[PDB]
Amino acid sequence: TQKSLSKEEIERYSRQMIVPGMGKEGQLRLMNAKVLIIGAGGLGCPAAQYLAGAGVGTIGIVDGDSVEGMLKVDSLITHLIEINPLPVYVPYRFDLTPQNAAQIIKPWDVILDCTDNPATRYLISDVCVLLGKPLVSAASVQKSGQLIVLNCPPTPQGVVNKKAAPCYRCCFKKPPPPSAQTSKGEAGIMGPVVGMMGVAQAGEAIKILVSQLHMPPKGEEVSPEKNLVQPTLLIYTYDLNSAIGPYSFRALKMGGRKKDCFACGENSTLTLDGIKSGNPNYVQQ
Amino acid sequence: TQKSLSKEEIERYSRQMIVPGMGKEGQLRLMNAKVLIIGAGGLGCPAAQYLAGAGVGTIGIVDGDSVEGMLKVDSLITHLIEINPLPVYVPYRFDLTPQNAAQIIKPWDVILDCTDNPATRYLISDVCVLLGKPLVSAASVQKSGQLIVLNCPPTPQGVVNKKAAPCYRCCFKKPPPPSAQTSKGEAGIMGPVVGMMGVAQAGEAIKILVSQLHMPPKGEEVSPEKNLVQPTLLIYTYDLNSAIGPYSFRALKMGGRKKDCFACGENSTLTLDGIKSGNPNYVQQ
Amino acid sequence: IPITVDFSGGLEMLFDNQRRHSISLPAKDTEGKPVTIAFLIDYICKKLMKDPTDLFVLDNHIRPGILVLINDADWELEGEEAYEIQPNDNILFVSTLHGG
Amino acid sequence: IPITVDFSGGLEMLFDNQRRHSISLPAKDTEGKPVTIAFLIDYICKKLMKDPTDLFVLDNHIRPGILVLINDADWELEGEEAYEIQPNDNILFVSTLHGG
Ligand SMILES: [Zn+2]
Ligand SMILES: [Zn+2]
Repeated sequence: TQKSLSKEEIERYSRQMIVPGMGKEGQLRLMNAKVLIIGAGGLGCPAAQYLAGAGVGTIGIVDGDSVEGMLKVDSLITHLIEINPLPVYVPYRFDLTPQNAAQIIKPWDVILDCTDNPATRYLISDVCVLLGKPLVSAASVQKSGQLIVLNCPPTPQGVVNKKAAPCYRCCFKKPPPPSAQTSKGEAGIMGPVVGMMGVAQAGEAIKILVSQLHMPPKGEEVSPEKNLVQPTLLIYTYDLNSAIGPYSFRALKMGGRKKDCFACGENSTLTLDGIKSGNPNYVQQ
Repeated sequence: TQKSLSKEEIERYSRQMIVPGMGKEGQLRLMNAKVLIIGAGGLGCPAAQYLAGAGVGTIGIVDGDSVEGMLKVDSLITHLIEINPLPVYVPYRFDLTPQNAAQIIKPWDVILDCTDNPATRYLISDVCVLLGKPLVSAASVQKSGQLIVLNCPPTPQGVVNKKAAPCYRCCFKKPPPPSAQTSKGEAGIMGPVVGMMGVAQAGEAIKILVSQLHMPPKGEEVSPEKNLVQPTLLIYTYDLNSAIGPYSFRALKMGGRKKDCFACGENSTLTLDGIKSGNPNYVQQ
Repeated sequence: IPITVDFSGGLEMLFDNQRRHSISLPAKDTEGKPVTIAFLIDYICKKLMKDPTDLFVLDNHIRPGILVLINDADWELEGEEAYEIQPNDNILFVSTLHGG
Repeated sequence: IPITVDFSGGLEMLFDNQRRHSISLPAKDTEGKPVTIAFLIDYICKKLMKDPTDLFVLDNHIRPGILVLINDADWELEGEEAYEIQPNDNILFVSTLHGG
């Protein structure tokens, strides 16, 4: 709702206010924006740091885990105020589940996924899809990382009749593999990988808000130079036995909603009521 | 010199200790390592953050500038202890010049460049070359950023007879353009760009140390799968009107030492004594 | 047919830290009809592998985990495991990442 | 000769936020001999430009600032401003970044 800029705010944001695309007009977008981050460790931290810094209006965070007593949500928020006092930080000081995930998302304009568990990753997309929200998902384990921008702009469930942004299921159809799953606790993590990926995640979120890419298009089709409906899956491999290689960042363009997707496709048996009840039980393991 | 790992250290580093390439062996490399960052604003912060976190032995920082009273060096170091108490942080609480730059580098194993001024950027390479040190240079203005790994492994000045890593002059031969120069203060900066670039810079530095790539090779040639002697110049353009695009990360392989380079090439009239005196006066503007 | 094969996403670990793989194939399969990508999976897993099978292919089919791309194009629309390989094609095997 | 031309490194700002540029060229220059890259600079700066000249080319030559790459290959070894352009070549104009 805020229409004008504080001398306080004008001073803080002037460095990125004077860039093509980001006027008093472009900045107010971010200040009224409401972004949510699911997961506070690893990708959460840098993602949150670069939203905070950018002056995203409200920044949510969801993690019931503690540090290695004190929840990691709290630790991080305490950190973020130092970067930017002005944003409203909103800690969900527990872990997301089917019972709540519906409740935890309906408020927020853009969803970031840093969840680190495959079951949860599927859950979010489902909900995000149903509620009609854009997902910037991102993953990192060991020496490798990857990122993608799903359901932007958010096309209603089952509307296959129009060129329409792919869901996480549409992409990554049925896998997760049961015994091929490594965790960040299991397999470790190099710092710059999770860092690159988080920072980029924030990058995509900011973009979505500032250029208003979650806004459905004018019977007109959506420009393909946005890479929204046909979005790249950027794969970062970190080779600590080599310098930056031509095959360091490979960009795999992806298909629009799979007409037969379980969730966002034609004849989906997926209901918000469903997930709550335990309907698509996330026993895929 | 340290041969063994504290329970303190073993606890902190276990997450990246269990990754291919990074044993008790690979980690001790970083702990005895001495890295220097020239420039504390913008690219300095994230670069320093991901070295600190990684447990780089000693981390130097050089910036005479204050915040927007209190020097930005001090501000940042204060920040870094929070991330990792164990490293020795070393603030050069002034600005680098020809008179000192020689003095400020001779100690350090790896040099990071975040300097933001073209004259300075050339100065460092010159010195770095002469003293025989590897440079991870990186730059960012407005919506675009780029990074490269020069003089790794460090090949002595004038040794053109062997396949040899390119200097900053060898690359970017005579330009900087006098009136085409925009500063970060002049043209602004989006957050995720400088962030990506800094984090990557740390990335390259860590790699150099952990895999020991500053170490000259066995009469044997240097593997080209390191991309050291023929190193990529990664260019990141941030389009806030689009999602991650295939042309988001473009990787421009670069030429080994230009035999006729002013500085690191055959028949160079460049002396450490020279720069001190004001010899190649950095009036190129 | 000489082609380049790549790995990424914590798969190449299986193939001894190697991502880029160039090996020429026989133009014809075992039963004389042209090489399919059912072939490459079998050839690779049996010969090119440097590790224990469970992680790449199980029950005579690739693990649901991995994506396959032909010239950076979805494998599913272009042939989906029964694809006549081309004289200079690029095939990419990336294990979908579910950690963060 | 139809080729794709690209900008990056805070240059494309000059060409109205556009990076990718496809325009077919005459195979022969003004004096009848084959198109050189002295040509592309002249054609682009005069017609394709959307801004005031100082920033791209001055004194009948590109600003020292910029690098030119032909199929992601150094321009200097391959012809250096007097290069017979090829039927599907890619030429990249990137302004070297000296800020941070
Ligand atoms: Zn779907
Ligand atoms: Zn040189």
